[PDB]
Amino acid sequence: GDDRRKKAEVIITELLDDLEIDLGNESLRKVLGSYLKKLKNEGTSVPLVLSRMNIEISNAIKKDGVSLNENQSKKLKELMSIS
Repeated sequence: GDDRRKKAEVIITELLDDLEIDLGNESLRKVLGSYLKKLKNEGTSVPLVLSRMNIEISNAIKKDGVSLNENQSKKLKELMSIS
């Protein structure tokens, strides 16, 4: 019953599709995009990859000061909540 990887990838895909390509959130889309490939290609565990990502989304979210709407931050929190 473990589909944390599939679940994590789904949330990122959804998030990226929603974020919109713009100068404002390029750094965030970058991290998101980067971890989506790490999830599919790296032999690492979901908790290890996401713990490292959790950190990354931090200094990127406040970089350009990405202003995420309620729905997006909840999608993000729901991502970290996986592990």
